Order: sequence, then structure tokens, then C-alpha cells
Amino acid sequence: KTISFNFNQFHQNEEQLKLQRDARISSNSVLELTKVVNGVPTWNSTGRALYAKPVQVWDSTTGNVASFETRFSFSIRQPFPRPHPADGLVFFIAPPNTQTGEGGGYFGIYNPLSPYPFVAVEFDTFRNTWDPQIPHIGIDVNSVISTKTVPFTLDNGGIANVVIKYDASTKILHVVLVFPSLGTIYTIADIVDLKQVLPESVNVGFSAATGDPSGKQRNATETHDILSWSFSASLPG
Amino acid sequence: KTISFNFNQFHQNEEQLKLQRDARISSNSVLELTKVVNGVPTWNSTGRALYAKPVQVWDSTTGNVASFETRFSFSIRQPFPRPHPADGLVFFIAPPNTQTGEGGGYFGIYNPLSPYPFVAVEFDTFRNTWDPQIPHIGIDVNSVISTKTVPFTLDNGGIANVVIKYDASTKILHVVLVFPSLGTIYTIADIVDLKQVLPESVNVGFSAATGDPSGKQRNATETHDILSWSFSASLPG
Ligand SMILES: *[C@@H]1O[C@H](CO)[C@@H](O[C@@H]2O[C@H](CO)[C@@H](O)[C@H](O)[C@H]2NC(C)=O)[C@H](O[C@@H]2O[C@@H](C)[C@@H](O)[C@@H](O)[C@@H]2O)[C@H]1NC(C)=O
Ligand SMILES: *[C@@H]1O[C@H](CO)[C@@H](O[C@@H]2O[C@H](CO)[C@@H](O)[C@H](O)[C@H]2NC(C)=O)[C@H](O[C@@H]2O[C@@H](C)[C@@H](O)[C@@H](O)[C@@H]2O)[C@H]1NC(C)=O
Ligand SMILES: *[C@@H]1O[C@H](CO)[C@@H](O[C@@H]2O[C@H](CO)[C@@H](O)[C@H](O)[C@H]2NC(C)=O)[C@H](O[C@@H]2O[C@@H](C)[C@@H](O)[C@@H](O)[C@@H]2O)[C@H]1NC(C)=O
Ligand SMILES: *[C@@H]1O[C@H](CO)[C@@H](O[C@H]2O[C@H](CO)[C@@H](O)[C@H](O)[C@H]2NC(C)=O)[C@H](O[C@@H]2O[C@@H](C)[C@@H](O)[C@@H](O)[C@@H]2O)[C@H]1NC(C)=O
Ligand SMILES: OC[C@H]1O[C@H](O[C@H]2[C@@H](O)[C@@H](CO)O[C@@H](O[C@H]3[C@H](O)[C@@H](O)[C@@H](O)O[C@@H]3CO)[C@@H]2O)[C@H](O)[C@@H](O)[C@H]1O
Ligand SMILES: OC[C@H]1O[C@H](O[C@H]2[C@@H](O)[C@@H](CO)O[C@@H](O[C@H]3[C@H](O)[C@@H](O)[C@@H](O)O[C@@H]3CO)[C@@H]2O)[C@H](O)[C@@H](O)[C@H]1O
Ligand SMILES: [Ca+2]
Ligand SMILES: [Ca+2]
Ligand SMILES: [Mn+2]
Ligand SMILES: [Mn+2]
Repeated sequence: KTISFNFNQFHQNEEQLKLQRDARISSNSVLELTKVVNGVPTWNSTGRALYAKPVQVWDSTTGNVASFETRFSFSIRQPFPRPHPADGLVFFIAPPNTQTGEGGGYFGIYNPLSPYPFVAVEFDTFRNTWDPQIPHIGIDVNSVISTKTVPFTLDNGGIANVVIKYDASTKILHVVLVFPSLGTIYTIADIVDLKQVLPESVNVGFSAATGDPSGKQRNATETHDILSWSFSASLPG
Repeated sequence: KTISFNFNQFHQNEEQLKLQRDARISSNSVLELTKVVNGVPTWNSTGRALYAKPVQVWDSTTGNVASFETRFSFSIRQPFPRPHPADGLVFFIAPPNTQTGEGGGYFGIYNPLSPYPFVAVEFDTFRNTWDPQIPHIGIDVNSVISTKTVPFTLDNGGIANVVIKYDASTKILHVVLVFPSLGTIYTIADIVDLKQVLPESVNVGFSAATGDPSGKQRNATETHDILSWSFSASLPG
């Protein structure tokens, strides 16, 4: 069939969402993935938002795979330039009913203990041992070690428009990152076989994380706000 | 092996540009692919601009194929809404030393009498018998009958930002079309093996065309201006 939803803004206690950990909805409508107290982002924070109902990316009966397009706007404000903001946010697809994973450079989607598959598009702002310079957009498959990455300069506190598109017939997952205020455009694409790494039904959502305590740096933090979000998927048959 | 060039604007008879047919450079720096007399675009016009030097997309010795990224800004002003603007502009890669081809729906890159391979990204503004709804972005390979197309709404006379990127390792050619004034974003991608369709050395450039006389409609016209252009290619070879 063909599912599709769309939030032009968020309402406190959104029946259509599942907030986890530090994820909250501010009074003025934005989805704050990581904690921010009195206008200031704190470290040691991790949160995710999933769409309440599961979506079917493929049908084992027909063998068909769904194509999808999702658009969202986010904003990352980095109050403390030194020594290094962290960690970033990601959009991900995962099995339904998963639980927040490790924080820090794992964005809360990777769980070393009990690893579950996931396809995610990351917006990394802190350089871990496995990362190339930052910030960078990355395409992750079952691992936080991106298959493809591309650098980008962040518009601190500005608005970012993202477009993620998946064409099943070509298996191409292409993402676009635009900062309207700077007129800058960033693009990245890679081949991904959803049918090969994910179950027929999945959850889609966001996950973010601020500096991990082990880094011993309270400054290692930033905001991870989601302003709007629309999703559309087509599974012929 | 990295080649690259940037034009933040164009100047009267530039050293590194080969203008063909109606293509000219206005006194105020824009590259006008098709004819415009006294601020008005005319029909029966065709013009191309090629980068003076040839670029190497692949080496037959190593078998390696180059990856590349090119960005440009164009503007299409359609003064006459009825009966229909035509025909559009394209960015293309082709064997070196080619001559302008047929105009009209062929954008000046296809020559029925002496065909030559070419890879192109088109912004089609007229609907020929082989065309789907217009306007649309299309990826063409040796034919003006796109392998993949996506519709888009034009910002009449507005500025358009384009980003074309080719990743050799995945063979993915992804293009992004942004209209900053409307904040709209369009994206399309397909698999293309340059090594399979083009020679080692090629020319890169633009080509446009206005209504063909056979259409018997002088209003079938519009402008095809290129404001800026940057190109970068990397051959590991
Ligand atoms: C953590 O972020 C703090 C807020 O930006 C930094 O402190 C600020 O540092 C400025 C110069 O870097 C200085 O002008 C400000 O007065 C100060 N703001 C306040 C009132 O705290 C801090 O920078 C360093 O550490 C602080 C404690 C001071 O020693 C500064 O002189 C240092 O530059 C950031 N900590 C770091 C860099 O690890
Ligand atoms: C469409 O444009 C062509 C050139 O861009 C015209 O052909 C050229 O016309 C010139 C003026 O008539 C002539 O000096 C050139 O030799 C000739 N060269 C070419 C490319 O064929 C073409 O047709 C001409 O113009 C029309 C108006 C008639 O006068 C014909 O006899 C000419 O061939 C133009 N077609 C039309 C219908 O405008
Ligand atoms: C060819 O383009 C012309 C310029 O836009 C069209 O004329 C304009 O038509 C408008 C309504 O279509 C009218 O409000 C404008 O005043 C007029 N502008 C001028 C000075 O021509 C033209 O439209 C046709 O021809 C005109 C003279 C009228 O009879 C209209 O009813 C016709 O549609 C366009 N011709 C076409 C569509 O083939
Ligand atoms: C990072 O954030 C944690 C919140 O999830 C803090 O611990 C809290 O959660 C633990 C379970 O992991 C609970 O047992 C505690 O009640 C919570 N502690 C607090 C903040 O009230 C965590 O705090 C540190 O670690 C916990 C286990 C306690 O020892 C705290 O005193 C200690 O500060 C926090 N880490 C840091 C470095 O702040
Ligand atoms: O600043 C926040 C970041 O914290 C972690 O990043 C690593 C670095 O901060 C690194 C510094 O050398 O330290 C790592 O952990 C330490 C242990 O704490 C220490 O006991 C010893 O084992 O060495 C290691 C490695 O040096 C931190 O993991 C997060 O992983 C990162 O995402 C940021 O949030
Ligand atoms: O008006 C601009 C467009 O002109 C051509 O488009 C074709 C169509 O307009 C088509 C009508 O359906 O007519 C074609 O030409 C006619 C000949 O004039 C006629 O003698 C006979 O051969 O039939 C054909 C139609 O097949 C036009 O070519 C351009 O092709 C298009 O790109 C626009 O520029
Ligand atoms: Ca990281
Ligand atoms: Ca056409
Ligand atoms: Mn990364
Ligand atoms: Mn077309």
C-alpha cells in the first residue's frame, strides 16, 4: 500500500509519536531530542523520537521493496565552540520496539550489547576515532562507521533543510542538506538494499546525543532540534 | 590527477570557454546560451558553451573512472506564457570537438545524422512526444529520452542552484535543483557507467535551445542564462 504522515509542528504530548529518554517537545512547538535546561544544552544527554506506528518497507510475499521520501528541518546550536561540540543527530530506520542504545558517538542507535540492524543518515559534529573531519553527513548501515561521508559547514543555530529519498528500483539512497540562510547545498548518495538489512516492518525516527561523561567535558554539547517532519512511503502490492 | 575551474561570472570572450552558434556573453557578465534581442528571447535559437580544455573521465591503462562535482546557477525567464515556452537547457559531457546538433527538443546535443555519445542533465521546459509532464529534470544517456525524470516548478526569471555529483565507486550520478527564493528542493539520481558510454577524454558544458520554426510558434521561447559555474574532477589513475 502507501502510508504517509506529516507534522508541520509538534504539540506537547504528540499521540502520533513515541518520545524516549531525554526527547521532549518544547512549549513553542519544536522537538528537542537532547536536553536543554533554561535555554542551555547539557551534556550526558540522549533522546529519540519514533513514529508511533510501524511502516512496511518491504513485503516478503511479493518480494517488492518500498520507495520513500522524507523531509525535515533541524537546527543545531553550538553555544560552546571550545573544546568541541558533540555529538550530532541522525534519522534512522530500525526494527520496531527497539530501545535507546549507547549515547555519545553512537547517537543512541547502536547497542554494543544487543546490536539491532538499522539504516541511518547522520549529521556528525564530533570526531570519534572512526570519523573523518567534522561536521559531516554520513550514511550508516548497522554501524556508526559510515559507508560514505561528505563534509559540511554548519549554520550555528540556523535552520537546515534535509531531503532523504530512497528509490527501490535503483537502491539509491540520496540525501540533500541545505542551509537556506547560507545558500549552501550538500549532497550524498549510496547504494543500500533495505530488504537485505531490515525486517519487513520498521520504525522511523530521530535520535541525538550530547557529550558523554567519559569525555570529561561538560562543554561537549549542543542542541538537536527538529522543527518539522514529513514522510511518505510506497510499497506496490 | 585533479582538474578544476571556477567562474563566479563570465567575461567578454573568455580564454577557457568555447562558445558555439548563438551562445554569447552579455556585457553584464551572464552567459546567454540562446538569443535575446533587446531584452526579448527569440525562437529558432541554439547555442552551447564548452570548457576550452578536454577533461579525462577515465584512464584505459588503469581502468579507473573519475568522480566529479559541478555546480552552476542558471535562470530561465519565460516572457510568453501562451502557447508554450521551449525548449530548455542541459549540462553535458561529450567527446571532444563536437559540433552543435539539432535544436528544439534536442537541445543542440543530438545530431540524427552523426550521433556521438553524451551524458546529460536536462531542464526540459517543453513537452515533445517522448517527454513526460514538464518542466522536469532528466538524466539522458546518448538519447534525449531520459532514463529517469522528476517534475519541478520553475521560478520564472528567478535564480536556480544546481549541484551535479558523480561518484565513480558507486556509479551514482545525483543532481540537486534548488530555487532559493521559493525554498523548494528537487532531487534525482541514477546509475551511469561513464567508462561504458564515453571516451577517455571529453568536453563538458551547456547547451540550450528555443522553439523550433517547424512548431510555427514564435512565442515558443525563453531565456537560458548561466550565471556561475564551477567544476572539479578526480582521476585516481
Ligand atoms: C567552555 O565554554 C565556556 C563558554 O564559552 C568557555 O569560557 C569562556 O571562555 C572565553 C574565552 O575562551 C572567555 O572570554 C569567557 O569569559 C568564558 N566564559 C565564561 C564566563 O565561562 C570555556 O573556555 C575555557 O575555559 C574557561 C573556564 C576559561 O578558562 C576560558 O579562558 C577558556 O578559554 C570552555 N572551556 C574549554 C575551552 O574547555
Ligand atoms: C533559423 O535560424 C537559422 C540560422 O540560425 C537560419 O538560417 C540562416 O539564415 C540566414 C538569414 O536568412 C542566412 O544568411 C544563413 O545562410 C542561414 N544559415 C543556416 C544556418 O541555414 C534559418 O533560415 C534562414 O532564415 C529564414 C527566415 C529564411 O530566410 C531562410 O531562407 C534562411 O535559410 C532560420 N529559420 C527561420 C525560418 O527563421
Ligand atoms: C504570443 O505572445 C503574445 C505576447 O504575450 C500574446 O499576446 C498577448 O496576449 C494576451 C492574452 O493572451 C493579451 O492580454 C496581451 O495584451 C497580448 N500582448 C500583446 C501585445 O500581444 C499572444 O496572444 C495571442 O495574440 C494576441 C494578439 C491575442 O489575440 C490573444 O488572444 C492571443 O492568444 C501569443 N500568441 C499565441 C498564444 O499564440
Ligand atoms: C548522566 O546522566 C544520568 C541520568 O541518566 C545520571 O544518573 C542518573 O541515572 C542513574 C542510572 O544510570 C540513576 O541511578 C541515578 O539516580 C541518576 N543520577 C542522577 C543524576 O540523579 C548520571 O549521574 C551520575 O551517575 C549516577 C549513577 C549517579 O552516581 C550520579 O550521582 C552521577 O552524577 C549522569 N552522569 C554525570 C557524569 O553527570
Ligand atoms: O568530549 C565528549 C566525547 O566523549 C567521548 O569521546 C572520547 C574522547 O573524549 C577521549 C579523549 O581521549 O576519551 C574517550 O574515553 C577515554 C576514557 O574515558 C579513558 O578512561 C580511557 O579509556 O581512554 C578513553 C579514550 O581516550 C572518550 O570516549 C565520546 O565517545 C564522544 O562521542 C564525545 O561525547
Ligand atoms: O513550438 C516549439 C516546438 O516545435 C517543435 O515541436 C513539434 C510539435 O510542435 C509538432 C506538433 O505536434 O509539430 C512538429 O512539426 C511538425 C511539422 O511542422 C509538420 O510538417 C509535420 O512533419 O508534423 C510535425 C509534427 O510531428 C514540431 O517539430 C519542436 O520539435 C519542439 O522541440 C519545440 O521547439
Ligand atoms: Ca562522532
Ligand atoms: Ca522537450
Ligand atoms: Mn561519523
Ligand atoms: Mn525531457
